[PDB]
Amino acid sequence: DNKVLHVYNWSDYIAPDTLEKFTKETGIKVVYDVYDSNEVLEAKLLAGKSGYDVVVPSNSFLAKQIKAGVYQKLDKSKLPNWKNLNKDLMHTLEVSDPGNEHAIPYMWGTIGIGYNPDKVKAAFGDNAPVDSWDLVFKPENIQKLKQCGVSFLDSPTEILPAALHYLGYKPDTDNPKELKAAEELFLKIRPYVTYFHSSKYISDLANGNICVAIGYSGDIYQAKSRAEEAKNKVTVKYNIPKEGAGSFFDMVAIPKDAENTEGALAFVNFLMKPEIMAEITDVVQFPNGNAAATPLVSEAIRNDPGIYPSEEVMKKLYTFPDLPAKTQRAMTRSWTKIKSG
Repeated sequence: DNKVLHVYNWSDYIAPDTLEKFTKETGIKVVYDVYDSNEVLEAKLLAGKSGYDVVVPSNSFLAKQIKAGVYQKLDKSKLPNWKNLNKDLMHTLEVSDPGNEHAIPYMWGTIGIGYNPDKVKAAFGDNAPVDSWDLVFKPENIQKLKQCGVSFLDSPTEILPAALHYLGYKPDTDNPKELKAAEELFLKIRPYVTYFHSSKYISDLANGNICVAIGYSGDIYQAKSRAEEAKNKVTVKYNIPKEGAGSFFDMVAIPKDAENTEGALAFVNFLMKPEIMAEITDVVQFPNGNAAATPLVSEAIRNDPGIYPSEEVMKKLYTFPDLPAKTQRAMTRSWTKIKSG
């Protein structure tokens, strides 16, 4: 039945009327499921017959899934809105997806420091280095924050590179000694981490349950917004630290065994409509991959350096690599050890 579409996307990553408008235009109903990690999506895909027509991996995982033959090539004649994509971004994405054959950029962002300034001051003292990775990777520092709660993503492939970076190593290093050093750094700060989770931190941060979350940029902006709408006195801020940060890029793609491919292509095309993509960015506060959409984004969002960064900040951002299996395996092993008491 080409009038039903099964989508699996990140949580907190669409506008509340996006699907209603898609169905209104197309008559295609959408069953929409959400995840908060690449690993969950990855396991589904690799096992095969996932039951989804559209999924949204990060670009690091997309590159690997493409080589593994997970996705079908997009029929670009069914995607007239392709013209709206930022061509410069599409060029950089060619490394992961030669000829941009399988996917389009949905949204992207950074992994940095979300925090509650009042709670940090009370716990830390005046002038906490809230604009620096030293805030959390210096044991004496995170120790002061243990009091109001510090979270990190449950995402080894995105968090261990922050440790690597902090130690002065390349964030895409495969060197076993550097990787191990990253693990040792985390073990030192681990007693002061309240939890590792990739979505729970939005509510906790908005509600005042924690005072620092190392998380996805747009997520922290949503927490800020929820806080403001709650009128419950919680102030949330986000910094891309002075030293730089990792940047992830999420990509829409179509599993080879998609039951409906025609509808999936319709959905992908619908997402490249300028006003549709801009409305999404307004709500979830991650920049998108659509040059035609930028002008239609609210100016407080488009003009915010934590969402659309300046050229100078861009130069300090790194991407997450297509990982060799041995590195992934080492990272997984470290992450199990780190998460556990």
